Amino acid sequence: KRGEIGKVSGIPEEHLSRKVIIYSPARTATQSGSGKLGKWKINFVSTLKWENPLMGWTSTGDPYANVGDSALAFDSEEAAKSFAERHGWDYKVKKPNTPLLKVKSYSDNFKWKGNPQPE
Amino acid sequence: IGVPPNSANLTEARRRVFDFFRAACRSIPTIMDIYNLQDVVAPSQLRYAISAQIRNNAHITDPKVIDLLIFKGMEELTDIVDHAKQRHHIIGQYVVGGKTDFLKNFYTSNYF
Amino acid sequence: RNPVGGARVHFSNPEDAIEVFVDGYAVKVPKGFTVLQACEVAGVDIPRFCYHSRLSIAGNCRMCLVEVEKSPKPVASCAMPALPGMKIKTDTPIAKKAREGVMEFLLMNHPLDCPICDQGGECDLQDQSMAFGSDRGRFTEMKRSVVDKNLGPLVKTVMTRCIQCTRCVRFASEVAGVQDLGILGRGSGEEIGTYVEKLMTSELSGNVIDICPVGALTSKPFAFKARNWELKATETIDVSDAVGSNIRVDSRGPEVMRIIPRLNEDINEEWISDKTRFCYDGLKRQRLSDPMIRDSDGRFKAVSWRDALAVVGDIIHQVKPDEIVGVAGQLSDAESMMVLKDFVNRMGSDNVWCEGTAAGVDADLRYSYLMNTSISGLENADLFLLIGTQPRVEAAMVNARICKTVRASNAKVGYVGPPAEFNYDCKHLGTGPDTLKEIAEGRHPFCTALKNAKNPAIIVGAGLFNRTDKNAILSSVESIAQANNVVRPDWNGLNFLLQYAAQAAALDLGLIQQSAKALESAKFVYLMGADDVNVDKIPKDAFVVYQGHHGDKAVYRANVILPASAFTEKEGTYENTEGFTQQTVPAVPTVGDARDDWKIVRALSEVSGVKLPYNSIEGVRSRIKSVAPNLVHTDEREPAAFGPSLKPECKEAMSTTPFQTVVENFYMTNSITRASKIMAQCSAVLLK
Amino acid sequence: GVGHLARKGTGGRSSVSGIVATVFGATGFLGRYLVQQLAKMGSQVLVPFRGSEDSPRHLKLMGDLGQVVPMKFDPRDEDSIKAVMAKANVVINLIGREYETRNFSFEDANHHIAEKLALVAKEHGGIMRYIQVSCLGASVSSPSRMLRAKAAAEEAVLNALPEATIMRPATMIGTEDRILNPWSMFVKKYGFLPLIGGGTTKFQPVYVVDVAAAIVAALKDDGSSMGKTYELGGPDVFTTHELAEIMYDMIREWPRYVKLPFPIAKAMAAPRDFMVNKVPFPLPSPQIFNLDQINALTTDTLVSDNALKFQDLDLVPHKLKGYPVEFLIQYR
Amino acid sequence: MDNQFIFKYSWETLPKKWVKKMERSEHGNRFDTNTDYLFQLLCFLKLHTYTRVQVLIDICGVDYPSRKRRFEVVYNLLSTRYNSRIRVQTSADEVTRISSVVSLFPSAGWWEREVWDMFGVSFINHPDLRRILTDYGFEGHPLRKDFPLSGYVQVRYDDPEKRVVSEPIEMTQEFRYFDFASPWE
Amino acid sequence: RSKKSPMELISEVPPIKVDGRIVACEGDTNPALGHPIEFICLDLNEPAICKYCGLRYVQDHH
Ligand SMILES: NC(=O)C1=CN([C@@H]2O[C@H](COP(=O)(O)OP(=O)(O)OC[C@H]3O[C@@H](n4cnc5c(N)ncnc54)[C@H](OP(=O)(O)O)[C@@H]3O)[C@@H](O)[C@H]2O)C=CC1
Ligand SMILES: CCCCCCCCCCCC(=O)SCCNC(=O)CCNC(=O)[C@H](O)C(C)(C)COP(=O)(O)O
Ligand code: SF4
Ligand code: SF4
Ligand code: FES
Ligand SMILES: [Zn+2]
Repeated sequence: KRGEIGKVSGIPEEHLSRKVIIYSPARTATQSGSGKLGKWKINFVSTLKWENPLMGWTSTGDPYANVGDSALAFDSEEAAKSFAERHGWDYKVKKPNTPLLKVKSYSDNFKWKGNPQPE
Repeated sequence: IGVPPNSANLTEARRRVFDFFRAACRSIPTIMDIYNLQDVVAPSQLRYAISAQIRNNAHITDPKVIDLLIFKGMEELTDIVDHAKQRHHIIGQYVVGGKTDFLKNFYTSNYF
Repeated sequence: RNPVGGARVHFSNPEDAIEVFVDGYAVKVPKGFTVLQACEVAGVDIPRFCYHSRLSIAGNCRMCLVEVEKSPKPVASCAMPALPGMKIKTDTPIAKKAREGVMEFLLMNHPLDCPICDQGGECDLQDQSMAFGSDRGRFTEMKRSVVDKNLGPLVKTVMTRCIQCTRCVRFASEVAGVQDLGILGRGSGEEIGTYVEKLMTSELSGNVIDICPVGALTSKPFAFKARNWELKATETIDVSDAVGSNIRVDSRGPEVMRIIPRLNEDINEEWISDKTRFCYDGLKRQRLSDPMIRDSDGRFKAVSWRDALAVVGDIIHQVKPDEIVGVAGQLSDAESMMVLKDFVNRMGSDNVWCEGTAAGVDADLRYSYLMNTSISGLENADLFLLIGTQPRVEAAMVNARICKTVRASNAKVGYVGPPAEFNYDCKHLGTGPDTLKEIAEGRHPFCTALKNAKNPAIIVGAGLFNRTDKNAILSSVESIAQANNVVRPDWNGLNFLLQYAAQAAALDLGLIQQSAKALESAKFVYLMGADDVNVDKIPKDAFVVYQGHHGDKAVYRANVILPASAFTEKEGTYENTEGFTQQTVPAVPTVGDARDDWKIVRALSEVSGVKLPYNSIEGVRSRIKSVAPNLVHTDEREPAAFGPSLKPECKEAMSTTPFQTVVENFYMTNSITRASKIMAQCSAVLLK
Repeated sequence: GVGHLARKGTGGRSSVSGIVATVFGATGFLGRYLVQQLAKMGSQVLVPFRGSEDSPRHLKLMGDLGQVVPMKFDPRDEDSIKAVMAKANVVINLIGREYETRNFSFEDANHHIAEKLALVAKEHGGIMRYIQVSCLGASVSSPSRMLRAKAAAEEAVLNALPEATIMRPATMIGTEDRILNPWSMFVKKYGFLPLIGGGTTKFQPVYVVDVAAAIVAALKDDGSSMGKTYELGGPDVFTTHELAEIMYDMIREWPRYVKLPFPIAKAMAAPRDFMVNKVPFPLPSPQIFNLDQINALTTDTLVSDNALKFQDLDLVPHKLKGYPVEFLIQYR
Repeated sequence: MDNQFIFKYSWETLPKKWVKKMERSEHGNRFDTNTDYLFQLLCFLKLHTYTRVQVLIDICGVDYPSRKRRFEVVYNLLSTRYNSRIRVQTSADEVTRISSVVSLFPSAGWWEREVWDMFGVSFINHPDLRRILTDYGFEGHPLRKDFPLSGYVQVRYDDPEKRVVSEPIEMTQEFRYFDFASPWE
Repeated sequence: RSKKSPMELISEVPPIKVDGRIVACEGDTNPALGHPIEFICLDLNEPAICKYCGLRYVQDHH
């Protein structure tokens, strides 16, 4: 990793040694549209959150709590890999699962069972 | 004055590093007076601090990255020369400073 | 251009490939694709309401109407087959005017209850109404209404929002296999229902919540809790069974809101079971969060991590090396099992095993405990022989694909085991070991079909491994496999189906029990999340340590409790029944002072004066690489190397005791579901 | 005694430590640092105060929102103390006075209040950790009346609660201390610094931040501190002369010492002693000529060679020559 | 005078090796040029009789993390004499120094300082290139897409230290990101 | 009567008698000041509840 851009960027050294996941989010199961597909994202695995003991709000101490979901998006895997390489982040890539178009026809709903077999 | 043109080789980058280091070293007397660092730090511990920063940033081989690092260091030096930053800030950045590491981190929290 | 959603078109041959013009663009599709599929290949995404790629075609909604040159009227692209030279048009005024007509008809009797609908920010009806619909409504008369009906404790039903796409009916008839739902009535008064008052008892019944494009069918436990835009989506996998379904955990802060499926053509194929979907409730109940040690009177006091580790490390040095027993759980990941095995081995013991199939099984060759036929490869089988297994309760998705193969390829299923309920037609060959002898010798009528099947598929269950005659049964099955060809270079048929998520990784790592009478002559037992073992076998003098995340019967007998993190809170590798390695992604923070299992075991090793070379999660995976190097090559489809010929001849005698059922309560299997509130009202009204 | 802390954050301002402390007398010198270090870990602090509502105003900044809750109370009344102590797993006592008010004598302000606070914690079972802060020279034979009262409060607290740790620091140095600041004020007002003993008595100044960190570490212990009496002292054994030399070094003025033997300073501090009674109950408090302090500065006060210290809590005191005394540049 | 005339004139008069992309639309006539020809183009467009562009409206940067040349620097120009607007764009990554135009337009100084502060793009021959908007000692360039919205450090008063201090950020309520994107877009 | 929660207050309003098989609930006398129109089917024995108001409607005769 040639994280020179990470050194000349301004990110603190503690946050430059994070482990990220480069992945392409898949289509939701509750909708049939395929518009929010093809974009690649960097997941910082920001899970350290707790509950405010005054109002129950969700508190955090991680700056990269919503960056990869809100602003940082890429059009291809190579772009995200290059970004992580230049920022010195240890990354692993999750290849997306894609559907396979099989042969389906309306006539298969109405198919002959076969001659009555007294087996 | 103006920002110098981007360097073309590593020798020019090294020359700029040395020039910046010399300028920072000449800036040491001014800081000891602008901020009450007389009875605080030796006039060489700070010099060692800049040397240590240059040395732990010494694995860069890209002239553009070296020039950007020099520019950022010069900006920091100019800010410190002015009264812009607070007194403890430089004393908080520019001062030189048993069972198992894993077991202490385990006793601390789950998030290493 | 690329197909919509990165869809992969499989051309069997280059010759059988017609050419169509979706929008003036040359598109090559195989003979058999429809106009909608051809448009999907050409990057054009057609509106749809009643069409689902996993359900039979039924052109009800009339929303995918397009224009074809040699057609006087618009054609339903979902059902119209693609013809060579056909010129499709999607963005013409005809197709538009059809789409705003159909949307206007669909939004005519629909109730004005978007704000209270749980499908609010994720509805296909309103999303397509905004895009392909009109702007102003011409309808002012009175709308129709229907009463709501109870379908159980899992599916909330508001049938006024039904658009009558019959996708739920088709799913129940084809995929679920339990025909209990249908379209009742005629005309605008037609309704979806069971007619009689009955509840959805299918293990795949929760999938009707996703196939429903509107808020007519919604989750009852996840009713009004949150909206979709409030939820962070994490792509994780299942640990409830050994199938390892790809799920998507949605959370709002430090708690998990819901679990929905995720596409994986090779494992789950867009479906998950009811135990997967509603197991998120137990992740927030009865969670161990603090280290605890019993007092003199017999009560657990909360103690710091340092003192609990000190106590266990002090007691571990007072027992003989062979007196130490370490038992892994069914939810354990591979790294924690490797750490536990190393720890116990360095202490001088060799008794490390898993909750379930750990009775002495030989994991020496890796084809004897894996689905040597891939799950997706079961679709090419012509005859399934289920020897002592009930996939409906053990591996619900394997049962789903078996039902798919039976209803599509007219395959035959022969079942040898205890009486049970099947969602497909099965012939009850027998109920015990004697049936296997009958099959092996021949003259049995099912043997004719077995030997006259091109691709037979024998599926042995993990429950056949706790028996005393295990070697004899595994030899009879192998004899059947050899005599009636099922294992060939072009097709492998012999399959073994595991029930626990950790069994495959445990067998790969060598976590196999050595002595049968090891938990009776023990003095220090480290239950690493293993609460599915009968603690009454443990002697009363043993020092039992329970390291897990949920409280169960093992807690009432443990001396030290070490809190742990759940599968939604850690990075772990799990292996499927088919040998496919996947990784979980953390979604929510760990609760209380709980740590990852491998961290707790390594810290215990350090306190017990045993050095472990590795100190990080990457160090563990390097150690695993020297034991099971296929557990670090995640997302790789590595087939088995050798076959059943290597096994030494074992002339034992098959017992006479009939096979048993391993899963009695399908909704009460692991500790997370055992602590859930949904799984109680599901095991109380849905199980008969 | 584990169960008084449960970390629920990153150890920052918005983090959550499972500590809910009631710090009596937190409006003084040490309280301003103890409450700040308690709030930094995410611990809720209840600050009971008396009199004006502006006294605890500066403590609200330390917590995030509701972490610091000032509550009025009256030491004479007992139900107020119980009300301000209900929601508390930890109680810290900092109540003490070095001069004498006609409303509260040396015994009342140092011993009886501590007794009442210990008793109320006794009936209100549930305080896991109780800390009472005496002074290093506390002994029954001490000529100073304040130190004897603090010692008696020590036995009272230990008897009423054997689990109560007694942190026993020495003379504190800080931005708002009552030893260095009065000296500089006198120097800027009269030109010379009087020495009530000729700059001979030896004592062990300690940084107030070090004492606050010691109390914090005693709270966040492994259980060893329970029922112990630490003696918090500085690294260097200074004297009244060498400390004044450092003060002149910081204040940048030419030294000028007026040596004064013990009898003359004792007789010069005497007038306030027998004039505590008058038409007004309040009377100008002593600054450098407290009779009690003069008596306390007759016997050398050093940390016991056979008693618990800073290094028994894994703490290193600051050297009171640089940062600890940097506040003296305001008179420069 | 107009987008139809300016485009055709600049097509002919301008040297071809300068501009490599010329969009002519109603949203704005743009010129995309290499960073080593920006000063030449802007000096030509400031002195030519028929393209008297004498006003530099502003200089902005746009962050595209998916591109190799990450940052896009846009020069919005105005011609008072002919009542027309021209936009000139270049592209630069994080370690390239583009030429400064303060020599031609004196108002370019503060906008170039703001671009350097917000994106980290350095300008050659700029009289003084220091941060203009962010706090003194600010680390990082906020207007980048990878910079967190709330930043990395937070400011509070430290009573023992008797000064305003900077501490790592810790939100009492984190920013809730709502994903309203539709799959039918 | 602050002791009564809104659930208990809406559980005390008697159901509205409707002659037909379906009723339209708007939530207020003035339609623009209520909730979106809700058509409720009165083809059961239990009173039918408006999902916005909480008001219950029951069939009058049959
Ligand atoms: N050099 C030092 O400062 C040393 C201090 N100590 C001990 O440390 C403890 C605190 O240190 P410090 O902060 O300097 O003490 P301070 O005198 O500076 O603060 C005194 C606190 O006690 C409260 N208090 C005093 N008398 C009464 C009373 N009669 N009833 C109720 N509350 C009262 C005050 O409240 P109000 O302000 O409203 O009266 C104030 O909050 C004291 O007990 C002191 O003896 C030990 C050794 C040396
Ligand atoms: C109070 C003062 C304020 C400002 C203080 C300074 C703050 C910023 C500190 C500087 C930050 C930087 O990284 S700017 C300097 C960074 N640039 C480099 O390190 C160039 C790569 N190093 C090399 O080429 C060699 O190792 C070399 C070290 C040159 C010598 O070795 P040789 O010649 O044998 O080859
Ligand atoms: S199903 Fe869709 S359109 Fe109908 S009310 Fe619910 S969100 Fe609105
Ligand atoms: S209930 Fe849902 S899936 Fe079933 S027919 Fe109605 S809209 Fe379609
Ligand atoms: S999707 Fe084709 S008619 Fe409904
Ligand atoms: Zn209503």
